[PDB]
Amino acid sequence: MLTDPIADMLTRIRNATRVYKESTDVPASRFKEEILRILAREGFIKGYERVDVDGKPYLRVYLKYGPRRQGPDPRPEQVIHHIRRISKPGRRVYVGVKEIPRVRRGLGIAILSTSKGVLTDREARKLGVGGELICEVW
Amino acid sequence: PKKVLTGVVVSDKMQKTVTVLVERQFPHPLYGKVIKRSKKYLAHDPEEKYKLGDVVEIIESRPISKRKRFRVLRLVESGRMDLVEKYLIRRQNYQSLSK
Amino acid sequence: GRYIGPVCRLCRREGVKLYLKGERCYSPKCAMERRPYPPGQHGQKRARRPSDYAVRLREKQKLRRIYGISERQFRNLFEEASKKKGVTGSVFLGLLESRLDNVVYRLGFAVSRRQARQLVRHGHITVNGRRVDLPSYRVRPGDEIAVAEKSRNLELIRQNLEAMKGRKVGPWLSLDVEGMKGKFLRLPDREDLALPVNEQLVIEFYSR
Amino acid sequence: PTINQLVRKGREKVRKKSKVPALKGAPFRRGVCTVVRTVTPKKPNSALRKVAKVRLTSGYEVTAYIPGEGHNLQEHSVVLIRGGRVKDLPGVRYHIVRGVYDAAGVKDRKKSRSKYGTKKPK
Amino acid sequence: DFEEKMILIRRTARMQAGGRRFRFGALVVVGDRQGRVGLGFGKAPEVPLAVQKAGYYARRNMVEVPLQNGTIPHEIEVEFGASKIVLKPAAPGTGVIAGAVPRAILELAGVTDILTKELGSRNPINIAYATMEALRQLRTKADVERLRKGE
RNA sequence: GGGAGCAAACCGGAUUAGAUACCCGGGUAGUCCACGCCCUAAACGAUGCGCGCUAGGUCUCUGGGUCUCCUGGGGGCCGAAGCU
RNA sequence: GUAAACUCCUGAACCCGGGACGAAACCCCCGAGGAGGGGACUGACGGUACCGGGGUAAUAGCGCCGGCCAACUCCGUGCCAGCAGCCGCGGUAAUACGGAGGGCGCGAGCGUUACCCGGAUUCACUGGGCGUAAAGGGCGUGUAGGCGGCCUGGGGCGUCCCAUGUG
Ligand SMILES: [Mg+2]
Ligand SMILES: [Mg+2]
Ligand SMILES: [Mg+2]
Ligand SMILES: [Mg+2]
Ligand SMILES: [Mg+2]
Ligand SMILES: [Mg+2]
Ligand SMILES: [Mg+2]
Ligand SMILES: [Mg+2]
Ligand SMILES: [Mg+2]
Ligand SMILES: [Mg+2]
Ligand SMILES: [Mg+2]
Ligand SMILES: [Mg+2]
Ligand SMILES: [Mg+2]
Ligand SMILES: [Mg+2]
Ligand SMILES: [Mg+2]
Ligand SMILES: [Mg+2]
Ligand SMILES: [Mg+2]
Ligand SMILES: [Mg+2]
Ligand SMILES: [Mg+2]
Ligand SMILES: [Mg+2]
Ligand SMILES: [Mg+2]
Ligand SMILES: [Mg+2]
Ligand SMILES: [Mg+2]
Ligand SMILES: [Mg+2]
Ligand SMILES: [Mg+2]
Ligand SMILES: [Mg+2]
Ligand SMILES: [Mg+2]
Ligand SMILES: [Mg+2]
Ligand SMILES: [Mg+2]
Ligand SMILES: [Mg+2]
Ligand SMILES: [Mg+2]
Ligand SMILES: [Mg+2]
Ligand SMILES: [Mg+2]
Ligand SMILES: [Mg+2]
Ligand SMILES: [Mg+2]
Ligand SMILES: [Mg+2]
Ligand SMILES: [Mg+2]
Ligand SMILES: [Mg+2]
Ligand SMILES: [Mg+2]
Ligand SMILES: [Mg+2]
Ligand SMILES: [Mg+2]
Ligand SMILES: [Mg+2]
Ligand SMILES: [Mg+2]
Ligand SMILES: [Mg+2]
Ligand SMILES: [Mg+2]
Ligand SMILES: [Mg+2]
Ligand SMILES: [Mg+2]
Ligand SMILES: [Mg+2]
Ligand SMILES: [Mg+2]
Ligand SMILES: [Mg+2]
Ligand SMILES: [Mg+2]
Ligand SMILES: [Mg+2]
Ligand SMILES: [Mg+2]
Ligand SMILES: [Mg+2]
Ligand SMILES: [Mg+2]
Ligand SMILES: [Mg+2]
Ligand SMILES: [Mg+2]
Ligand SMILES: [Mg+2]
Ligand SMILES: [Mg+2]
Ligand SMILES: [Mg+2]
Ligand SMILES: [Mg+2]
Ligand SMILES: [Mg+2]
Ligand SMILES: [Mg+2]
Ligand SMILES: [Mg+2]
Ligand SMILES: [Mg+2]
Ligand SMILES: [Mg+2]
Ligand SMILES: [Mg+2]
Ligand SMILES: [Mg+2]
Ligand SMILES: [Mg+2]
Ligand SMILES: [Mg+2]
Ligand SMILES: [Mg+2]
Ligand SMILES: [Mg+2]
Ligand SMILES: [Mg+2]
Ligand SMILES: [Mg+2]
Ligand SMILES: [Mg+2]
Ligand SMILES: [Mg+2]
Ligand SMILES: [Mg+2]
Ligand SMILES: [Mg+2]
Ligand SMILES: [Mg+2]
Ligand SMILES: [Mg+2]
Ligand SMILES: [Mg+2]
Ligand SMILES: [Mg+2]
Ligand SMILES: [Zn+2]
Repeated sequence: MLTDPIADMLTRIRNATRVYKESTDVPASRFKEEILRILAREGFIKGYERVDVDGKPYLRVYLKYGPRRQGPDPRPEQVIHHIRRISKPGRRVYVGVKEIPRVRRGLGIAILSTSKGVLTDREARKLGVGGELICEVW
Repeated sequence: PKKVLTGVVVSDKMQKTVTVLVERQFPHPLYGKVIKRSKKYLAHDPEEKYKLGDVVEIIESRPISKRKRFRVLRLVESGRMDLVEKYLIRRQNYQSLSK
Repeated sequence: GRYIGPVCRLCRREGVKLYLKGERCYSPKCAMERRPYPPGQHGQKRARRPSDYAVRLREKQKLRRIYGISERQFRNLFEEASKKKGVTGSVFLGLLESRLDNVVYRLGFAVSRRQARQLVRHGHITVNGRRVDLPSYRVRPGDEIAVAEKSRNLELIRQNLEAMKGRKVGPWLSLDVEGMKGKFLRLPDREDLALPVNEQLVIEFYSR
Repeated sequence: PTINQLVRKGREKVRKKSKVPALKGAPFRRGVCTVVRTVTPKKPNSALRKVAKVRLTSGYEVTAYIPGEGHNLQEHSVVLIRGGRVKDLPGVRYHIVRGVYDAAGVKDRKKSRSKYGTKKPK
Repeated sequence: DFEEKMILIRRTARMQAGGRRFRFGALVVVGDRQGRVGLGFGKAPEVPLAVQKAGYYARRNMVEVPLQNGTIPHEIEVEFGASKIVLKPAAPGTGVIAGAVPRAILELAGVTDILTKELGSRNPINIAYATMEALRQLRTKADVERLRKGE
């Protein structure tokens, strides 16, 4: 049945990028997209587009990565260092404005659904609002 | 303003009185997760109108009796025995405890 | 009370010329130029590898000893330094330097910060005309640290002025030996003081 | 433990017990000697330790160590009980306070006089 | 050229008929006090020698550190398997609030204002390795938008 | 109820300083059946259940597809990344 | 150990003189007993604070000194005497007992006992774990409760924002 589709995708992404996949799919969701479009517009992923796998609608997320590395283990640095679901289904997380998370001294993003829409930490404080802290990435 | 809340009637036995069960949601003050608790109020029904399974609004009101400090503001719907189910079965289980 | 006990024994602890005497400390010794080693029968044996504690400790030992101040009044200032919004490290020192018993020393009316305290408690000083005998007095900017009227004619007062003649004085300060007064201009910046202590260690030590 | 579990069962508090039932949480307690005597210590050591059993105002009855060399406690010496286990002797939960009541101070001692009720000698 | 300060010097020991023979560990930190920093554990049948070895092994393994006014680009949590350490940026006038081991690192690293804490284990040798691995993953704004550029 | 073999307890032989044991000769509940209780265990993978995600190589069981291979569901071993 | 002695300087204490702020209103006259104005009495602390004058170098104590924890030597002692918060020290060579010399840390205080929070991230929401370290229920069926896929629409409880009362 899969409990939380959201943290699932963030995991698909995570498990994928640790092996340096070109891109990996994920079930279709209007709300799931906003997370991606924001994740791309902020430059964590190259982008995405709907697909179809045996009738099943999906969303191909094209992964971004750093350059090769010198010395032992030429492991290319990661773009998405750390994605992590915050507001979990078993324990909702709703935040006002005057305490919205500040991820890694600005060097990080922090998504959060809101009464206006899916916005980031900085973009949310723009309009000055708050809502379910979807997750943090950096 | 006179406090008001809705709840399911779940007792028609008393004369000119009914029992309303009302839920309220609120986050755990240390564990966040939103949680639900409930309470039963004794509503004054002078017209013996409202019956079992009714969802109704009640209002903080003049003390009618020892436990009655509310009145049935207005009905909301009839078919709601599904809730009366969960409440009764809850009381069913108590049997399977005390030894 | 101050270290009423021997003074030159303290310098011999950090292996540093702690200036706290006067004429003598510029002679051939703050007691130093003949005994560059710690007191006691030991000391002049192979010194011990000081622990992180040993150091950070004794760094704080200097800064305090330098102003001949009590641990009580001392840490009260450091803590207060922590309260006000700014670089606690340096801020401390400025507050530490705003001491009246110390301003009179910086203004050179007094040979040492100790002689300065005596002159001060003895009321020989005054701020903005009004008399003051509280060596702890927090000296405000624009305050006139003048020598008391009946005090001017004293010999010891003159001699310390006969040495402050021409020779410059703190950049945050103005002498005026003619009027025998002075002036607290502004709270010193880090550099304007040249204390032998790294103020960062002193903060560290205040965490235990 | 899932958050729901925490919402239910909840995390248990700690709660600790008092190594010293001097009772009333009193910092001290007057008592009266009843058996002053010497006792051998535990495993790794050996020496004849000077202890004294004492009936408290608390209706109790307890052994208490007597610190320092030599003393003057008899079968009825009233004396102030301090509290502080002696690791060497089994069942000793309290030190006796030198310098108070029939608890005479330590003679001749010059260092650490405070901890043994010794006056400043000329 | 750089700077030297040993973290610890232990005397391990192996068994063998007739008796036990020893050795000596030596963990040393090195840095220019401005950006260059390196740590090296060295072990030799003799102390001075072992310290010396730690010297070489130290000056060997190095790492540039993105200081910034004296603090750090951003707080980080790094679990070196068993031990865990957390560094956090701090406004000037603070100081080096850290344990002994991670202090000698950051101090000989130009760093001056930083908050730390050790969790999980607390074994020096491991807290050490944990601190190095910690510093490595520090990324500057330039470092960030460089990768996040993708151009 | 049934009881061939085996076999705690029990008896004898031997061993040993002793030998309520290991070995040997005997031997009764029990082991089996019907019905009713008991409800424990190293009831061990010492690994709660479900769902998705993250290289492969090889052995084996079982099913489908014209089949030196592809496609499901089990039982193993070695091992990416990773975890420890 | 510049420590003292010694030379010089200043002058807590003690003495002399002056000496309050705290107190303007009730009250009295003009005007109306009003608004406005003017006038008078009242101080327990207190001969106190503070001011001016004269004026003597004039109490230091406690904890610690093996590691943590930092400040070392001599002697006496000999698993005795004793220390002790933990690890431990002493069985005739103790920087761990006691005294001394010296030293460190505080200073009119210094230590001790008790109790609370800390450290303890050691009940872990922040922020912990369960193959062998303590920890998966012997296995199932299922009640309440907890949780829940993709698209559209209504309501707007949770959630978010503004304003205001309250705090
Ligand atoms: Mg997670
Ligand atoms: Mg009634
Ligand atoms: Mg009635
Ligand atoms: Mg019963
Ligand atoms: Mg003193
Ligand atoms: Mg600021
Ligand atoms: Mg208990
Ligand atoms: Mg004690
Ligand atoms: Mg008394
Ligand atoms: Mg006395
Ligand atoms: Mg790893
Ligand atoms: Mg039979
Ligand atoms: Mg039978
Ligand atoms: Mg047989
Ligand atoms: Mg047999
Ligand atoms: Mg028989
Ligand atoms: Mg026998
Ligand atoms: Mg037998
Ligand atoms: Mg027999
Ligand atoms: Mg028998
Ligand atoms: Mg037999
Ligand atoms: Mg045998
Ligand atoms: Mg038989
Ligand atoms: Mg039986
Ligand atoms: Mg049978
Ligand atoms: Mg059978
Ligand atoms: Mg049968
Ligand atoms: Mg039965
Ligand atoms: Mg059974
Ligand atoms: Mg098994
Ligand atoms: Mg399993
Ligand atoms: Mg098939
Ligand atoms: Mg073939
Ligand atoms: Mg297949
Ligand atoms: Mg099978
Ligand atoms: Mg398989
Ligand atoms: Mg002198
Ligand atoms: Mg002296
Ligand atoms: Mg003279
Ligand atoms: Mg005079
Ligand atoms: Mg008079
Ligand atoms: Mg008056
Ligand atoms: Mg008056
Ligand atoms: Mg008045
Ligand atoms: Mg009139
Ligand atoms: Mg007027
Ligand atoms: Mg008057
Ligand atoms: Mg008058
Ligand atoms: Mg008067
Ligand atoms: Mg009075
Ligand atoms: Mg006078
Ligand atoms: Mg005179
Ligand atoms: Mg005088
Ligand atoms: Mg004198
Ligand atoms: Mg004194
Ligand atoms: Mg004292
Ligand atoms: Mg102490
Ligand atoms: Mg000692
Ligand atoms: Mg001798
Ligand atoms: Mg001697
Ligand atoms: Mg002698
Ligand atoms: Mg003994
Ligand atoms: Mg002692
Ligand atoms: Mg021994
Ligand atoms: Mg000796
Ligand atoms: Mg000791
Ligand atoms: Mg003596
Ligand atoms: Mg001494
Ligand atoms: Mg002190
Ligand atoms: Mg104390
Ligand atoms: Mg206590
Ligand atoms: Mg505690
Ligand atoms: Mg624990
Ligand atoms: Mg505990
Ligand atoms: Mg237990
Ligand atoms: Mg176990
Ligand atoms: Mg199991
Ligand atoms: Mg189960
Ligand atoms: Mg069971
Ligand atoms: Mg809707
Ligand atoms: Mg709300
Ligand atoms: Mg408000
Ligand atoms: Zn000197």
